[PDB]
Amino acid sequence: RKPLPRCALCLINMGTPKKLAQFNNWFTWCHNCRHGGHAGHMLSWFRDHAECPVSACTCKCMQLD
Amino acid sequence: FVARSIAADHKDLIHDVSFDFHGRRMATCSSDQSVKVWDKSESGDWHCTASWKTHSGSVWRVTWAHPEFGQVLASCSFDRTAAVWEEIVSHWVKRTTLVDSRTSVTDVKFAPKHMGLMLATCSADGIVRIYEAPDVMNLSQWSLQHEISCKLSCSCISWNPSSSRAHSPMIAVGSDDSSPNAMAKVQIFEYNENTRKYAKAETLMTVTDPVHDIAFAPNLGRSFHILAIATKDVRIFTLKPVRGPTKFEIHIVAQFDNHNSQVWRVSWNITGTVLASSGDDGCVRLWKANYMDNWKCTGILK
Amino acid sequence: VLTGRTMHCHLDAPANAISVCRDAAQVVVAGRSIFKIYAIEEEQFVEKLNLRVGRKPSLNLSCADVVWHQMDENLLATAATNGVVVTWNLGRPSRNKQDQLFTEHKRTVNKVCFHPTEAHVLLSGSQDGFMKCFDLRRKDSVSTFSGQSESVRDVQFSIRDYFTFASTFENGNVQLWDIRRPDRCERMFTAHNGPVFCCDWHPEDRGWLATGGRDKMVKVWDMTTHRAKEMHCVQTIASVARVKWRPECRHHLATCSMMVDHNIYVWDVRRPFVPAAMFEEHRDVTTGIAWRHPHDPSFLLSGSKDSSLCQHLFRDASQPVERANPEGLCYGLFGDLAFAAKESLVFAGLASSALSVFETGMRWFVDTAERYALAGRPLAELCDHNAKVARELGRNQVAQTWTMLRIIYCSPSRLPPDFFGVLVRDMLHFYAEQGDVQMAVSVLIVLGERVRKDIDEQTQEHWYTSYIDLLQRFRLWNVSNEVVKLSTSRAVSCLNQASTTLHVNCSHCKRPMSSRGWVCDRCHRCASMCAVCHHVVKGLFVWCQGCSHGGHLQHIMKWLEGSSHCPAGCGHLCEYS
Ligand SMILES: [Zn+2]
Ligand SMILES: [Zn+2]
Ligand SMILES: [Zn+2]
Ligand SMILES: [Zn+2]
Ligand SMILES: [Zn+2]
Ligand SMILES: [Zn+2]
Ligand SMILES: [Zn+2]
Repeated sequence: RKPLPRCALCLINMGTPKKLAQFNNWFTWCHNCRHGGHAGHMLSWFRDHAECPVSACTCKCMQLD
Repeated sequence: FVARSIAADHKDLIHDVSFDFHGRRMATCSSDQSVKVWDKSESGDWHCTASWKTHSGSVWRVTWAHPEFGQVLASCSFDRTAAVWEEIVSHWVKRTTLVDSRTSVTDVKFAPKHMGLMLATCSADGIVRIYEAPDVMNLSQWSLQHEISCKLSCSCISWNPSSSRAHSPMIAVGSDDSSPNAMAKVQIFEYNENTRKYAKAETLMTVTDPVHDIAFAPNLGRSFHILAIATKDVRIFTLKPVRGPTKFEIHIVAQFDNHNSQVWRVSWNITGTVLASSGDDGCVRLWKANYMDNWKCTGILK
Repeated sequence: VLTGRTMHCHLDAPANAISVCRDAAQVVVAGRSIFKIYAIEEEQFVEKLNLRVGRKPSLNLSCADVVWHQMDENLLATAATNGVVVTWNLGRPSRNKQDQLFTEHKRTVNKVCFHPTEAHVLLSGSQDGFMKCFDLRRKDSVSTFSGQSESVRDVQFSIRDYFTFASTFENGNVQLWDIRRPDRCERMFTAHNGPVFCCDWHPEDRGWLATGGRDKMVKVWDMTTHRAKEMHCVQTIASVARVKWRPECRHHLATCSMMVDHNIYVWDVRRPFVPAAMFEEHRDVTTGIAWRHPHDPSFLLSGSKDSSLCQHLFRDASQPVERANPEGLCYGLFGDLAFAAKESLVFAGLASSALSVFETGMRWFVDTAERYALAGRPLAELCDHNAKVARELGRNQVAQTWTMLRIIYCSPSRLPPDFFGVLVRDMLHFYAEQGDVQMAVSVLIVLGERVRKDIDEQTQEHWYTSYIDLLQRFRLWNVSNEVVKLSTSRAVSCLNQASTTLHVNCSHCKRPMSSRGWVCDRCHRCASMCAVCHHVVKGLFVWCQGCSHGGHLQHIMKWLEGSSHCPAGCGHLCEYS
């Protein structure tokens, strides 16, 4: 009964329980730097930019793959 | 403006309506001991997606919370209790119950997010309380730190939403007892970080009539605080800091009596520039200002 | 009619019951450790004759219920805890006015009753739950009655009838009896979810019976029809002990509580959610309440455990109805303004309201947020782009502001260098005062070190936090994170570095993998593989919390749009339905 990591964009902690669990609330993390976020938010952010949302990062966590 | 009347379907008078943080949901309470939650769709239809009995007496107010702590609500009622409700993965479950109250409970309001999950409650005997919840993931454990008495009988409370570091937490309370006396009816309580105790800061002694509702104004970058008080006429004050409890510089900026009745409720907008009053004539006015600090009118909307 | 004023007097011991005469001048009060009578006076009530004669206490001294006979003023009845019923004859010259002593009951006797017309009928029950009847002709009074339930609480005669009375039982059922047929039951039903503490009849109607329970409920029952029915449902803030009905008012009731609550409440059936009248004179628990006159709704008689007897007048009630705010208000983010008010201000025509969301204003905020340029170009083009963004929206002063900044700081026997700094600072402060925290932050970010060394550090945090909160209200996430990335203050930057790094594992060996790399240190396997493309995932990696299967962000999103099955083939309905 202790919090899980929080999204880097919406700043609200993750979690998952007629779709009771939509795709946009699934976990996601860059495998090279391990900076997580939601699904919808990250798919939104990584369209106009190319850099990790968390500050002081240098990874380009879409162009790697 | 335009009207979009909605069938609330309440057997008793509606006593409060409150909006959520994002502005998409809605909460209503009534003397029929029921609280309803309304959602809206892309088609602009307000439909109720929740209804349940919450107390054993008339329910006065209901307020929302920041959605960083989840979907949390609060309530106050005539049966001398206050409860906190939670939405879970879809009905609402009672999480706690505040019982320590000699007389009826009038108002309950939350606190700004930057200082945690706090609750303030006022009663009809004179005492006001401030609770807390140290673990934000265990909402069935509330502690009681402060307990302030304010002589007269309380009827309304309001926090200060200022998030500046230089502004100390401060809460203002006003009475609504109409006796043949002439005492002050609005008081301000600050909080000194050293003694770790709330204390009186200033009192507006120019108010000798009952007060029904008070409401601060969102700060959003200003260097002073603006307060609105609802009485036989609508009043607006301004307090500035100068340079122990802080001593302000109290002024006045408005005194309007375009209602020919007694004002009941006041409220501000999101930015903090337009007020919205409501009296016994059923007319909701709005009051803006100009660059010459003269407060004008902008609506007779009814 | 009866005349007087509200007044109180102090007794010596707490009282548990009270009774009054038909003359409405002397009140008789009984208790566990007190027994006396008082004569009511318009100036001040005075005692008439106490019943505590003789220093020797008895098992019948602790009287729980007292009743004044409705036929003769010389007869009084007492119910004791020792299962003994002691009648009193006021005409006896001796101080001990006892007339008949009777001790059939073993448990504590709860209630007693007098026949409205007959002068020799008394009906009492004990805590033993067996119902027993009485005769005052000194004949064979033994007609005891089979309750067949828990302990009896209250029994009252029907004034309209002659041989019918009510009986309530702690099991949760109310049984209506008859006295001509002592063999079989007439009427039985379940009234409350728990014990029933009172039951009264209608002084005018012949088919109205209201019973109160421990579940904070008072309901009215009708016996006219062949089936019992309920019309009224009045909710109280505490349990109800006994109910008295207002004479000459068919739609008024009076109730009192026994724990927690101490006030006296008056209710109307047509308004089952709000009280008609209520008094706060008493301090302790109100215990014995009765109407002074069977036709005068003016004066009320009441008593409590605080050893005092008080009288109240109807016009002196404190009215909460006259101190209730009838309307509500609330603003909104988009500009809407809900508003509800009493119907009459916009038997009774004012028992409702009408929600009315007065819709139709801040589209200049999100539009400017979505296209402002803050980094990625040198200063001149950044200023020009924002000037155009302001221009098309119609805001001119902002456009000249941006253009003057471009002029003020780009591409200059000249002006002194630090000439315009004060004006820049004042412009920022002025923009902050009006509440336009959107332009201040943008100018701060665009300029940077050329202005960051002139504004106090506690003000910048205020501006940044207010702007971020406003943006998060409208759900503009990318812009908010963009601000958090290039904030000028260290406090704002470290906002997104608070528990935003995950730790991963390897489901084969359960060991935790290191930070950089895609191979396992023990299995020598590739723990990250796409369930669809069967390649190595080095970048983003989606996941599921029901079966721990996932892969590339776009592959799973594309496949799962059509099918609702886990790609790995584990028969799990990922993302339910
Ligand atoms: Zn998110
Ligand atoms: Zn990375
Ligand atoms: Zn990263
Ligand atoms: Zn392994
Ligand atoms: Zn793949
Ligand atoms: Zn699976
Ligand atoms: Zn799954």
